[PDB]
Amino acid sequence: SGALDVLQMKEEDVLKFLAAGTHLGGTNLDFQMEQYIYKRKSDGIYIINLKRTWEKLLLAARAIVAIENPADVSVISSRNTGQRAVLKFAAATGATPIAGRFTPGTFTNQIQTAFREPRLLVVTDPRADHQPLTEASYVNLPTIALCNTDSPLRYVDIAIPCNNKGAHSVGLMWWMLAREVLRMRGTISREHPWEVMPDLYFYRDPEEIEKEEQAAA
Amino acid sequence: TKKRRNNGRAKKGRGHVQPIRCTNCARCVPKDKAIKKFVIRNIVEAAAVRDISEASVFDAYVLPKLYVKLHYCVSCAIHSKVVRNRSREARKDRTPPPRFR
Amino acid sequence: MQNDAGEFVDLYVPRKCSASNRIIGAKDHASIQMNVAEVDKVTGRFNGQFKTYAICGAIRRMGESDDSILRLAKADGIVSKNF
Amino acid sequence: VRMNVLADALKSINNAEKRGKRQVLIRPCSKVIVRFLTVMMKHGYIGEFEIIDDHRAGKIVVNLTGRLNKCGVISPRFDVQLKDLEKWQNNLLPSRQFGFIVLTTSAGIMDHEEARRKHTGGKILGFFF
Amino acid sequence: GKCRGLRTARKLRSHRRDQKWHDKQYKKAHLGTALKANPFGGASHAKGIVLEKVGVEAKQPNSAIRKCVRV
Amino acid sequence: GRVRTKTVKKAARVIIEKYYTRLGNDFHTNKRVCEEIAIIPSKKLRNKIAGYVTHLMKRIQRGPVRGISIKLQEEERERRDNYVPEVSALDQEIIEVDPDTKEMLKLLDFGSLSNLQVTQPTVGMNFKTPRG
Amino acid sequence: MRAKWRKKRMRRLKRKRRKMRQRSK
Amino acid sequence: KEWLPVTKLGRLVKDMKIKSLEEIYLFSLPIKESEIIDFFLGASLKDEVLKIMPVQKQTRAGQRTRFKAFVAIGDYNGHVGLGVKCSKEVATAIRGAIILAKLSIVPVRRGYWGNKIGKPHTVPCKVTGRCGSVLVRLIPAPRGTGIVSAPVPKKLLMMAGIDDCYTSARGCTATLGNFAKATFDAISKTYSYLTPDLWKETVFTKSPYQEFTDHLVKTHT
RNA sequence: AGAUACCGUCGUAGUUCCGACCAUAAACGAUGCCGACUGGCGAUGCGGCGGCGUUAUUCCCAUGACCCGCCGGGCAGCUUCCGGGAAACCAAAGUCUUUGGGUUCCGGGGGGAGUAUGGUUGCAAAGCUGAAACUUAAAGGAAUUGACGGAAGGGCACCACC
Repeated sequence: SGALDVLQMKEEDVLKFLAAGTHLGGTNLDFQMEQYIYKRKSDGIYIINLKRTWEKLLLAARAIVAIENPADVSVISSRNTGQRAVLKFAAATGATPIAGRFTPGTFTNQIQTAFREPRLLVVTDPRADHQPLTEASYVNLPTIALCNTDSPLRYVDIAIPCNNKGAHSVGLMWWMLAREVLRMRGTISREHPWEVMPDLYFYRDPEEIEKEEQAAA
Repeated sequence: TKKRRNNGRAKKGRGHVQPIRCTNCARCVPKDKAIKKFVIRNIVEAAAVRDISEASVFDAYVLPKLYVKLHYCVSCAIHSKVVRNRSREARKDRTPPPRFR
Repeated sequence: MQNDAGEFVDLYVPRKCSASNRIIGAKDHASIQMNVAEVDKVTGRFNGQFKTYAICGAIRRMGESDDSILRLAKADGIVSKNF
Repeated sequence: VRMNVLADALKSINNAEKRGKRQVLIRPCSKVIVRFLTVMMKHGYIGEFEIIDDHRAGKIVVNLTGRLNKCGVISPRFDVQLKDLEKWQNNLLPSRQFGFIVLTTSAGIMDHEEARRKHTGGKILGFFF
Repeated sequence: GKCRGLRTARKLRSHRRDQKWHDKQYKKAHLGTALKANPFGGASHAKGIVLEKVGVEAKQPNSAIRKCVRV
Repeated sequence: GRVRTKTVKKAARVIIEKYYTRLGNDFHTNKRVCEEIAIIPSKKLRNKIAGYVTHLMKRIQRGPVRGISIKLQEEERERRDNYVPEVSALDQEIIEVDPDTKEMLKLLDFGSLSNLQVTQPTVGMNFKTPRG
Repeated sequence: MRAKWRKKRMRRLKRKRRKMRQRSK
Repeated sequence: KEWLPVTKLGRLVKDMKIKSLEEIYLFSLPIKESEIIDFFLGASLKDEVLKIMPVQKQTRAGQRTRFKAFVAIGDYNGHVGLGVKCSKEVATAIRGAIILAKLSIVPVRRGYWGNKIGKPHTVPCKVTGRCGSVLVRLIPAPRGTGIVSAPVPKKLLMMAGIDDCYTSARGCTATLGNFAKATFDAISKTYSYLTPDLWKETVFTKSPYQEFTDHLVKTHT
């Protein structure tokens, strides 16, 4: 990630970041998130510096591939925007996904049948998934989170400055990490791109679910 | 045991505010303590508002409203059921009740 | 710990937070042992060893666990000094 | 007002250590302060510090390590004999292994063990461990 | 202590000399009122003449007639 | 007060998630399936349970119900879970970029590209909601 | 017994004592 | 009879993969199965009931009493724990508190008073703990001095391996619940107090959960 | 039941002003003052600095009125595992057995008692100063679970009513 020209963000990625709108952050700002913002434009919207978003994106990918067994890395999402992105992240890497309704006590209660003991927990949103982050304190559990300019950084052990509001954006970095986590360990060649399309991770509105059907019928 | 942080009144930097009289009783309550209620009502609600309309020589005549500012004491505001006791953590919330009708 | 004879006498030596240099206690269940993987530059694959760190539960609970990890990555050259 | 200047300096760098700051700024710089910081620096309890000497009472920026438990100041500056110096470090220092009582003597400002070697006491300034 | 001046000895000492009187045990030991009111007068024992045998009642649910003498 | 207890509701969901094809919609036939696919000790429970599975059918053809696993409609979900359009929602040459963003890109080496169209900054700071 | 009426009752008694004592001077 | 593990940490200690209990402390891993401790320290480790406290709650029909058991536990060398359990039956509370006491044993750092000859006898520093209002202090003492303290924390200190120590208690020490918790908090701070000895940079050993990551997919879930 | 009370009708002193006294209030933030340090966040008042645009004089610059920020201190608020606290709670009630920035006042179980007495101030009412004998094993603080409420909100019963 550090001055190694193989791992610098290439031109096709930035066109994905601009089209998906990941550089556009929230209206207000967290005092912890001033490290990753370029400047607050007029109309009161901050700009997340993508170059500093790319460096954290790789840094997060270093931690995952460092974990030997790809199963014991929980990937969670409670907001409707992230479930579809995290089941195909955990299917592409080999992680165990958690889609919605994180029942409190899946990390600290043994008698539970849903008792999981992961080594690393990556989250879509610190606010929406505030519960599992707390359980990440009762057990020694490093944490990753697709943070926004407003998201708090309590118990977050490494953050990815992103826009976790738009569906087109959330699925993108679940598609972004998917490439790098499979590019560190030999799965994909970095020369020709990934065959998996970033639209696959996007969250589909039930409205657009049945609005494209007659476009196919 | 201190119940409210603001002592149940809006006085923060004054030391003394002028009192007002309650509307039901004549109780002297500090102006920032009294439960104030500002009511905007027509002089006629539903039974009269119709048959007054055609009885008016001026047709399409907007009926005037009645502007009254009520000042209740804590005892009267409670007995009149304008405010009611809340749980310890529901006390802290100070947004007015929802307004839809 | 030593004695005058020159003997290590404690039963175990505790860890120390890689950011605040505070001893991570035996019951600090909010501490982490994160492992950052390095990458050979030319081919860009996973080499095999790590760049392990250790964060105490306190700064995590405070909010500088991600900023500390970032500064440690810069000190070891994992994150580009340009950043 | 600001009566004791060494007290404001120590309490600030003691507060900033509990919070975990990397380097702290202290507003007034006095001759006794820089002489006090060197006694702590020569034992490894603090890092490299710097004096921003303007045309007024200068400011000091002290690089902090994680090695300082507490650096208190004893006020007022009591007189210490060599007979009662053991009784001070008996109820002021954590243990007999580490910790130092900084006290000024006619020979200068040094810890309590150097005051044992030079065999002269003096007024007590503070303590750090 | 509140004032930690280097030469506030007469201020500290006069304070304790003053505040000591608010200690109930100390105030009775350093005033004649407790010693004059004592029928013994600081003596551990005393001889007297019994002049009648009176029975004293008990107070709380512990009920009985305690046998005493008026010396 | 005809409210079904859990032991009626619990057993009524289990057969539907296991015999969704054999049971039907009218009360009487899927009443007859229940004594064969579940040993019920009483006759009223046989009708109580059968009475609820009939009610759950006209909830199933109207859409999915939350707690159930019907091997037909979660595959309706799965085929909607891997749909991929012919073109990307990223493949735009019409990416409206604002005048203040590209200097951040100009602050990078990806400063001047081809398919980026600059917009105009809407003048007049107006983004906060009115207080109170 | 309010602490205010004991202060009023004791002021009425303390005032009555000032008179019974004054008529002897 | 025999034990089957539930926690992935408990899997390894039944496979003799984990050498001792200290490498669990070194990574601050939460032990959540009591049979991990009796595997390492299960013979020389002794128990001690401190006091049976009959708390009560009021109901519309009399008082509902349930007994509270304070158990101090630990071998008389380096380790000590303290469990408290409240059950309706006294026998059930004592048996239950022993289980919690083992899940909370912590290593005590024993030090020297002045001359570092022989084996450590006393506390390394002036450490103090506090629970509620009780504030108990621990002062290093010379050899052959004994534990100078009240009978209540004396047992916790004798079960910790410390043989010489001065103490000073402030607050309502009549509440054994806080007066026993307080000393346990002080004893727990011996390995959290930074000493100029513990200044060398930590060479990080690889976690036992990672160093045995292949043994966790080979035989079980 | 009685009401020398609550309720109602009158109504004196007073309530108002001027000039002298009085010096007490739950005179309360029940929280001495001065100084330093230790998280954010959105507002707000005054002054200053900067900045697109909008609107007023109109004839623009400059001034107003908005709009976006920054600085100082001011009343506050929200938030939090700063830390503290018996807890309620507190960015101070924190930096306290790791105990010492400076300095005033002031407390030592409950009563007796802010009483007696002496002194002093005042026209008086009273204020300030201020004991003891004797009595007593508790008084008290915060919080919990119950019971209770001529407290509130939902619901129920012909051993309740309609």
